[PDB]
Amino acid sequence: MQSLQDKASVLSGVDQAEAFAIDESNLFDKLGLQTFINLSTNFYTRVYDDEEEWFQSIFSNSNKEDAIQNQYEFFVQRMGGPPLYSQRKGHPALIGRHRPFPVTHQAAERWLEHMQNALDDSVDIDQDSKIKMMKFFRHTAFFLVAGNEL
Amino acid sequence: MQSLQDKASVLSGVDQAEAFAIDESNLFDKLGLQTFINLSTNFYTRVYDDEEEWFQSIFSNSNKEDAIQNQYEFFVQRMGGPPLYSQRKGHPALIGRHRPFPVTHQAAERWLEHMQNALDDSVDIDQDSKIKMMKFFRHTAFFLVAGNEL
Ligand code: HEM
Ligand code: HEM
Ligand code: NA
Ligand code: NA
Repeated sequence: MQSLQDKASVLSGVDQAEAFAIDESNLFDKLGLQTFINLSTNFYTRVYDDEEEWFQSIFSNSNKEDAIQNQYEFFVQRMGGPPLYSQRKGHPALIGRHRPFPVTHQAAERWLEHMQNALDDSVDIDQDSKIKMMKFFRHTAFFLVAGNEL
Repeated sequence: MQSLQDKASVLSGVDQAEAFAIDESNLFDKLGLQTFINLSTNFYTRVYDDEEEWFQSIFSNSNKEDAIQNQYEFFVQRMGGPPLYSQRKGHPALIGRHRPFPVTHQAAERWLEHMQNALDDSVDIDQDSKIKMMKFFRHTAFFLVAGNEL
Protein backbone atom coordinates (compact mmCIF):
# COMPACT_ATOMS: atom_id res chain seq x y z
CA MET A 1 0.00 0.00 0.00
CA GLN A 2 1.23 3.49 -1.04
CA SER A 3 4.27 2.41 -3.15
CA LEU A 4 4.71 -0.47 -5.58
CA GLN A 5 7.53 -2.21 -3.71
CA ASP A 6 5.51 -1.87 -0.44
CA LYS A 7 2.42 -3.55 -1.91
CA ALA A 8 4.73 -6.27 -3.21
CA SER A 9 6.12 -6.96 0.25
CA VAL A 10 2.75 -6.96 1.94
CA LEU A 11 1.11 -9.20 -0.62
CA SER A 12 4.10 -11.50 -1.11
CA GLY A 13 5.47 -11.75 2.43
CA VAL A 14 8.92 -11.12 0.96
CA ASP A 15 10.77 -8.07 2.28
CA GLN A 16 12.22 -5.93 -0.57
CA ALA A 17 15.62 -6.29 1.11
CA GLU A 18 15.30 -10.09 0.82
CA ALA A 19 14.04 -9.75 -2.75
CA PHE A 20 17.24 -8.04 -3.92
CA ALA A 21 19.73 -10.16 -1.97
CA ILE A 22 20.57 -11.55 -5.43
CA ASP A 23 22.79 -8.44 -5.73
CA GLU A 24 25.21 -9.58 -2.98
CA SER A 25 27.15 -12.01 -5.12
CA ASN A 26 27.21 -12.74 -8.79
CA LEU A 27 24.73 -15.55 -9.37
CA PHE A 28 25.59 -15.73 -13.07
CA ASP A 29 29.23 -16.34 -12.11
CA LYS A 30 28.05 -19.08 -9.79
CA LEU A 31 25.67 -20.82 -12.17
CA GLY A 32 26.53 -19.95 -15.79
CA LEU A 33 24.35 -19.17 -18.85
CA GLN A 34 23.16 -22.72 -19.37
CA THR A 35 21.57 -22.98 -15.94
CA PHE A 36 19.43 -19.98 -16.85
CA ILE A 37 18.55 -21.29 -20.31
CA ASN A 38 17.58 -24.69 -18.91
CA LEU A 39 15.65 -23.01 -16.10
CA SER A 40 13.51 -20.86 -18.40
CA THR A 41 13.04 -23.73 -20.87
CA ASN A 42 11.81 -26.00 -18.12
CA PHE A 43 9.61 -23.20 -16.80
CA TYR A 44 7.99 -22.45 -20.14
CA THR A 45 7.45 -26.08 -21.07
CA ARG A 46 5.29 -26.26 -17.92
CA VAL A 47 3.51 -22.96 -18.69
CA TYR A 48 2.72 -24.04 -22.26
CA ASP A 49 1.56 -27.47 -21.08
CA ASP A 50 -0.45 -25.93 -18.24
CA GLU A 51 -3.97 -27.38 -18.26
CA GLU A 52 -5.35 -24.37 -16.41
CA GLU A 53 -6.83 -22.68 -19.52
CA TRP A 54 -7.13 -19.23 -17.80
CA PHE A 55 -3.40 -19.46 -17.17
CA GLN A 56 -1.85 -20.56 -20.47
CA SER A 57 -4.34 -18.58 -22.46
CA ILE A 58 -2.47 -15.65 -20.86
CA PHE A 59 0.53 -16.72 -23.01
CA SER A 60 -1.35 -17.61 -26.24
CA ASN A 61 -0.14 -14.54 -28.20
CA SER A 62 3.50 -15.36 -27.48
CA ASN A 63 5.95 -17.85 -28.92
CA LYS A 64 7.25 -20.40 -26.49
CA GLU A 65 10.82 -20.02 -27.82
CA ASP A 66 10.59 -16.19 -27.79
CA ALA A 67 9.32 -16.05 -24.21
CA ILE A 68 12.12 -18.39 -23.20
CA GLN A 69 14.67 -16.10 -24.84
CA ASN A 70 13.06 -13.01 -23.25
CA GLN A 71 13.07 -14.53 -19.78
CA TYR A 72 16.50 -16.12 -19.51
CA GLU A 73 18.07 -12.99 -21.01
CA PHE A 74 16.43 -10.77 -18.40
CA PHE A 75 17.55 -13.17 -15.65
CA VAL A 76 21.08 -13.43 -17.05
CA GLN A 77 21.20 -9.60 -17.28
CA ARG A 78 19.71 -9.06 -13.84
CA MET A 79 21.68 -11.74 -11.96
CA GLY A 80 25.24 -10.68 -12.83
CA GLY A 81 25.69 -11.65 -16.47
CA PRO A 82 26.10 -9.62 -19.67
CA PRO A 83 23.21 -7.26 -20.49
CA LEU A 84 21.71 -9.46 -23.21
CA TYR A 85 18.10 -8.31 -22.71
CA SER A 86 18.80 -4.57 -23.01
CA GLN A 87 21.18 -5.12 -25.99
CA ARG A 88 18.12 -6.49 -27.76
CA LYS A 89 14.99 -4.93 -26.28
CA GLY A 90 16.05 -2.00 -24.11
CA HIS A 91 14.65 -1.44 -20.61
CA PRO A 92 13.11 -4.42 -18.86
CA ALA A 93 10.19 -2.10 -17.86
CA LEU A 94 8.47 -5.04 -16.24
CA ILE A 95 5.26 -3.32 -15.32
CA GLY A 96 4.95 -1.71 -18.76
CA ARG A 97 5.68 -4.95 -20.61
CA HIS A 98 3.08 -6.86 -18.52
CA ARG A 99 0.34 -4.25 -19.11
CA PRO A 100 -1.41 -6.43 -21.77
CA PHE A 101 -1.83 -9.36 -19.36
CA PRO A 102 -4.26 -9.94 -16.49
CA VAL A 103 -1.65 -10.10 -13.72
CA THR A 104 -3.80 -11.24 -10.79
CA HIS A 105 -2.90 -12.58 -7.37
CA GLN A 106 -3.99 -16.07 -8.51
CA ALA A 107 -1.88 -15.78 -11.69
CA ALA A 108 1.16 -14.78 -9.59
CA GLU A 109 0.89 -17.95 -7.58
CA ARG A 110 0.48 -20.11 -10.67
CA TRP A 111 3.55 -18.50 -12.26
CA LEU A 112 5.50 -19.04 -9.04
CA GLU A 113 4.37 -22.69 -8.85
CA HIS A 114 5.73 -23.57 -12.31
CA MET A 115 8.91 -21.71 -11.36
CA GLN A 116 9.27 -23.56 -8.06
CA ASN A 117 8.96 -26.82 -10.04
CA ALA A 118 11.44 -25.65 -12.64
CA LEU A 119 13.86 -24.61 -9.89
CA ASP A 120 13.52 -28.02 -8.20
CA ASP A 121 14.32 -29.93 -11.44
CA SER A 122 17.38 -27.76 -11.88
CA VAL A 123 20.47 -29.89 -11.14
CA ASP A 124 22.89 -26.97 -10.98
CA ILE A 125 21.25 -24.54 -8.55
CA ASP A 126 22.40 -24.80 -4.93
CA GLN A 127 19.99 -24.21 -2.04
CA ASP A 128 21.29 -20.73 -1.17
CA SER A 129 20.79 -19.53 -4.74
CA LYS A 130 17.37 -21.21 -5.03
CA ILE A 131 16.19 -19.27 -1.97
CA LYS A 132 17.53 -15.93 -3.26
CA MET A 133 16.00 -16.51 -6.69
CA MET A 134 12.58 -17.51 -5.36
CA LYS A 135 12.58 -14.54 -2.98
CA PHE A 136 13.31 -12.36 -6.04
CA PHE A 137 10.71 -14.07 -8.25
CA ARG A 138 8.07 -13.99 -5.53
CA HIS A 139 8.55 -10.35 -4.56
CA THR A 140 8.53 -9.33 -8.18
CA ALA A 141 5.47 -11.39 -9.11
CA PHE A 142 3.53 -9.41 -6.53
CA PHE A 143 5.18 -6.20 -7.58
CA LEU A 144 3.61 -7.02 -11.00
CA VAL A 145 0.23 -7.70 -9.31
CA ALA A 146 0.48 -4.30 -7.58
CA GLY A 147 1.31 -2.77 -10.98
CA ASN A 148 -1.60 -4.50 -12.65
CA GLU A 149 -3.89 -2.80 -10.14
CA LEU A 150 -2.61 0.78 -10.32
CA MET B 1 4.84 1.53 -33.54
CA GLN B 2 4.02 -2.07 -32.44
CA SER B 3 6.59 -2.38 -29.59
CA LEU B 4 7.69 0.11 -26.95
CA GLN B 5 11.36 0.24 -27.96
CA ASP B 6 10.29 0.66 -31.64
CA LYS B 7 8.06 3.67 -30.88
CA ALA B 8 10.97 5.09 -28.88
CA SER B 9 13.33 4.84 -31.84
CA VAL B 10 10.87 6.30 -34.31
CA LEU B 11 9.88 9.19 -32.10
CA SER B 12 13.36 9.88 -30.75
CA GLY B 13 15.53 9.25 -33.82
CA VAL B 14 17.81 7.19 -31.58
CA ASP B 15 18.31 3.55 -32.60
CA GLN B 16 17.85 1.16 -29.62
CA ALA B 17 21.33 -0.19 -30.38
CA GLU B 18 22.74 3.34 -29.94
CA ALA B 19 20.63 3.84 -26.83
CA PHE B 20 22.28 0.92 -25.01
CA ALA B 21 25.86 1.52 -26.15
CA ILE B 22 26.36 2.59 -22.51
CA ASP B 23 26.74 -1.18 -21.87
CA GLU B 24 30.01 -1.46 -23.87
CA SER B 25 32.25 -0.07 -21.17
CA ASN B 26 31.74 0.77 -17.55
CA LEU B 27 30.78 4.44 -17.44
CA PHE B 28 30.69 4.42 -13.63
CA ASP B 29 34.31 3.23 -13.62
CA LYS B 30 35.14 6.05 -15.99
CA LEU B 31 33.33 8.84 -14.17
CA GLY B 32 32.77 7.89 -10.51
CA LEU B 33 29.80 8.40 -8.14
CA GLN B 34 30.30 12.13 -7.70
CA THR B 35 29.91 12.88 -11.40
CA PHE B 36 26.47 11.26 -11.23
CA ILE B 37 25.48 13.05 -8.02
CA ASN B 38 26.57 16.42 -9.40
CA LEU B 39 24.84 15.64 -12.70
CA SER B 40 21.46 14.87 -11.14
CA THR B 41 21.77 17.78 -8.68
CA ASN B 42 22.45 20.19 -11.50
CA PHE B 43 19.61 18.65 -13.50
CA TYR B 44 17.05 18.94 -10.71
CA THR B 45 18.05 22.46 -9.72
CA ARG B 46 17.06 23.42 -13.29
CA VAL B 47 13.83 21.37 -13.19
CA TYR B 48 12.78 22.91 -9.86
CA ASP B 49 13.67 26.41 -11.08
CA ASP B 50 11.94 25.80 -14.42
CA GLU B 51 9.60 28.71 -15.17
CA GLU B 52 7.49 26.57 -17.49
CA GLU B 53 4.69 25.95 -14.95
CA TRP B 54 3.26 22.93 -16.90
CA PHE B 55 6.70 21.37 -16.57
CA GLN B 56 7.72 21.82 -12.93
CA SER B 57 4.19 21.35 -11.74
CA ILE B 58 4.82 17.80 -13.01
CA PHE B 59 7.35 17.49 -10.12
CA SER B 60 5.36 19.34 -7.41
CA ASN B 61 4.50 16.19 -5.40
CA SER B 62 8.15 15.19 -5.15
CA ASN B 63 11.04 16.35 -3.01
CA LYS B 64 13.91 17.85 -4.88
CA GLU B 65 16.46 15.96 -2.73
CA ASP B 66 14.50 12.67 -3.06
CA ALA B 67 14.23 12.91 -6.84
CA ILE B 68 17.95 13.63 -6.98
CA GLN B 69 18.66 10.52 -4.91
CA ASN B 70 16.25 8.43 -7.03
CA GLN B 71 17.81 9.56 -10.29
CA TYR B 72 21.54 9.37 -9.62
CA GLU B 73 21.07 5.97 -7.97
CA PHE B 74 19.29 4.60 -11.03
CA PHE B 75 22.03 6.04 -13.27
CA VAL B 76 24.81 4.72 -11.03
CA GLN B 77 23.08 1.29 -11.02
CA ARG B 78 22.41 1.29 -14.74
CA MET B 79 25.79 2.63 -15.91
CA GLY B 80 28.12 0.10 -14.26
CA GLY B 81 28.06 0.98 -10.56
CA PRO B 82 26.68 -0.81 -7.50
CA PRO B 83 22.92 -1.51 -7.56
CA LEU B 84 21.99 1.30 -5.16
CA TYR B 85 18.51 1.91 -6.61
CA SER B 86 17.30 -1.70 -6.37
CA GLN B 87 18.85 -2.13 -2.87
CA ARG B 88 16.44 0.61 -1.83
CA LYS B 89 13.42 0.58 -4.13
CA GLY B 90 13.50 -2.64 -6.14
CA HIS B 91 12.91 -2.70 -9.91
CA PRO B 92 13.41 0.54 -11.80
CA ALA B 93 10.10 -0.23 -13.62
CA LEU B 94 10.39 3.08 -15.43
CA ILE B 95 7.09 2.98 -17.22
CA GLY B 96 5.23 1.91 -14.07
CA ARG B 97 6.89 4.55 -11.90
CA HIS B 98 6.08 7.32 -14.45
CA ARG B 99 2.39 6.31 -14.71
CA PRO B 100 1.25 9.20 -12.43
CA PHE B 101 2.83 11.85 -14.68
CA PRO B 102 1.75 13.31 -18.03
CA VAL B 103 4.72 12.06 -20.05
CA THR B 104 4.13 13.89 -23.35
CA HIS B 105 6.36 14.45 -26.35
CA GLN B 106 6.76 18.11 -25.30
CA ALA B 107 7.65 17.07 -21.73
CA ALA B 108 10.29 14.66 -23.06
CA GLU B 109 12.02 17.47 -24.88
CA ARG B 110 11.91 19.75 -21.86
CA TRP B 111 13.39 17.01 -19.67
CA LEU B 112 16.09 16.39 -22.27
CA GLU B 113 16.87 20.13 -22.51
CA HIS B 114 17.57 20.50 -18.77
CA MET B 115 19.66 17.32 -19.02
CA GLN B 116 21.63 18.58 -22.01
CA ASN B 117 22.39 21.74 -19.98
CA ALA B 118 23.32 19.72 -16.92
CA LEU B 119 25.58 17.51 -19.05
CA ASP B 120 27.28 20.58 -20.56
CA ASP B 121 28.04 22.10 -17.11
CA SER B 122 29.55 18.79 -16.07
CA VAL B 123 33.34 19.20 -15.89
CA ASP B 124 34.10 15.49 -15.63
CA ILE B 125 32.18 13.94 -18.53
CA ASP B 126 34.16 13.42 -21.74
CA GLN B 127 32.55 13.84 -25.16
CA ASP B 128 32.27 10.11 -25.90
CA SER B 129 30.40 9.50 -22.64
CA LYS B 130 28.20 12.58 -23.10
CA ILE B 131 27.05 11.22 -26.46
CA LYS B 132 26.33 7.73 -25.09
CA MET B 133 24.45 9.15 -22.12
CA MET B 134 22.32 11.54 -24.18
CA LYS B 135 21.54 8.76 -26.66
CA PHE B 136 20.40 6.69 -23.66
CA PHE B 137 18.43 9.54 -22.06
CA ARG B 138 16.82 10.51 -25.34
CA HIS B 139 15.79 7.02 -26.39
CA THR B 140 14.40 6.34 -22.95
CA ALA B 141 12.51 9.64 -22.68
CA PHE B 142 10.58 8.63 -25.77
CA PHE B 143 10.25 5.09 -24.55
CA LEU B 144 8.45 6.74 -21.58
CA VAL B 145 6.30 8.80 -24.00
CA ALA B 146 5.37 5.58 -25.82
CA GLY B 147 4.54 4.05 -22.42
CA ASN B 148 2.44 7.03 -21.42
CA GLU B 149 0.32 6.43 -24.51
CA LEU B 150 -0.28 2.68 -24.25
C1 HEM C 1 2.74 -12.47 -12.00
C2 HEM C 1 2.73 -13.50 -12.84
C3 HEM C 1 3.16 -13.30 -14.24
C4 HEM C 1 2.47 -13.45 -15.42
C5 HEM C 1 1.03 -13.89 -15.56
C6 HEM C 1 3.37 -13.13 -16.48
C7 HEM C 1 3.04 -13.19 -17.85
C8 HEM C 1 3.90 -12.88 -18.90
C9 HEM C 1 3.60 -12.97 -20.30
C10 HEM C 1 2.30 -13.46 -20.93
C11 HEM C 1 4.71 -12.53 -20.96
C12 HEM C 1 4.93 -12.44 -22.46
C13 HEM C 1 5.86 -13.58 -22.89
C14 HEM C 1 6.89 -13.14 -23.92
O1 HEM C 1 6.49 -13.02 -25.10
O2 HEM C 1 8.10 -12.92 -23.63
C15 HEM C 1 5.66 -12.18 -19.99
C16 HEM C 1 6.88 -11.65 -20.31
C17 HEM C 1 7.83 -11.45 -19.34
N1 HEM C 1 7.75 -11.66 -18.00
FE1 HEM C 1 6.21 -12.23 -17.02
N2 HEM C 1 4.55 -12.82 -15.95
C18 HEM C 1 4.51 -12.88 -14.62
C19 HEM C 1 5.50 -12.66 -13.68
C20 HEM C 1 6.81 -12.38 -13.99
C21 HEM C 1 7.87 -12.39 -13.09
C22 HEM C 1 7.74 -12.72 -11.62
C23 HEM C 1 9.01 -12.01 -13.81
C24 HEM C 1 10.40 -11.84 -13.33
C25 HEM C 1 10.85 -12.39 -12.21
C26 HEM C 1 8.60 -11.79 -15.16
C27 HEM C 1 9.41 -11.39 -16.19
C28 HEM C 1 8.98 -11.33 -17.51
C29 HEM C 1 9.89 -10.91 -18.60
C30 HEM C 1 11.33 -10.48 -18.48
C31 HEM C 1 9.16 -10.99 -19.74
C32 HEM C 1 9.57 -10.67 -21.15
C33 HEM C 1 9.21 -9.20 -21.41
C34 HEM C 1 9.29 -8.88 -22.88
O3 HEM C 1 10.37 -8.96 -23.48
O4 HEM C 1 8.27 -8.52 -23.53
N3 HEM C 1 7.26 -12.04 -15.23
N4 HEM C 1 5.16 -12.40 -18.73
C1 HEM D 1 9.98 12.03 -20.49
C2 HEM D 1 10.24 13.01 -19.61
C3 HEM D 1 10.17 12.71 -18.17
C4 HEM D 1 9.36 13.24 -17.19
C5 HEM D 1 8.30 14.30 -17.38
C6 HEM D 1 9.72 12.60 -15.96
C7 HEM D 1 9.12 12.89 -14.72
C8 HEM D 1 9.46 12.29 -13.51
C9 HEM D 1 8.90 12.58 -12.22
C10 HEM D 1 7.87 13.66 -11.90
C11 HEM D 1 9.48 11.73 -11.33
C12 HEM D 1 9.25 11.63 -9.84
C13 HEM D 1 10.47 12.24 -9.12
C14 HEM D 1 10.89 11.44 -7.90
O1 HEM D 1 10.21 11.59 -6.86
O2 HEM D 1 11.89 10.67 -7.89
C15 HEM D 1 10.37 10.92 -12.06
C16 HEM D 1 11.09 9.91 -11.49
C17 HEM D 1 12.04 9.23 -12.20
N1 HEM D 1 12.39 9.37 -13.50
FE1 HEM D 1 11.59 10.52 -14.79
N2 HEM D 1 10.71 11.75 -16.20
C18 HEM D 1 11.03 11.74 -17.49
C19 HEM D 1 12.01 11.03 -18.18
C20 HEM D 1 12.92 10.20 -17.57
C21 HEM D 1 14.05 9.65 -18.18
C22 HEM D 1 14.45 9.93 -19.61
C23 HEM D 1 14.66 8.84 -17.22
C24 HEM D 1 15.89 8.02 -17.35
C25 HEM D 1 16.80 8.23 -18.29
C26 HEM D 1 13.88 8.92 -16.04
C27 HEM D 1 14.13 8.25 -14.86
C28 HEM D 1 13.41 8.48 -13.69
C29 HEM D 1 13.73 7.76 -12.44
C30 HEM D 1 14.78 6.70 -12.23
C31 HEM D 1 12.86 8.23 -11.52
C32 HEM D 1 12.72 7.84 -10.07
C33 HEM D 1 11.67 6.73 -10.00
C34 HEM D 1 11.22 6.50 -8.57
O3 HEM D 1 12.04 6.11 -7.73
O4 HEM D 1 10.03 6.69 -8.22
N3 HEM D 1 12.83 9.76 -16.28
N4 HEM D 1 10.35 11.26 -13.39
NA1 NA E 1 12.70 -0.56 -16.28
NA1 NA F 1 11.92 -2.84 -14.63
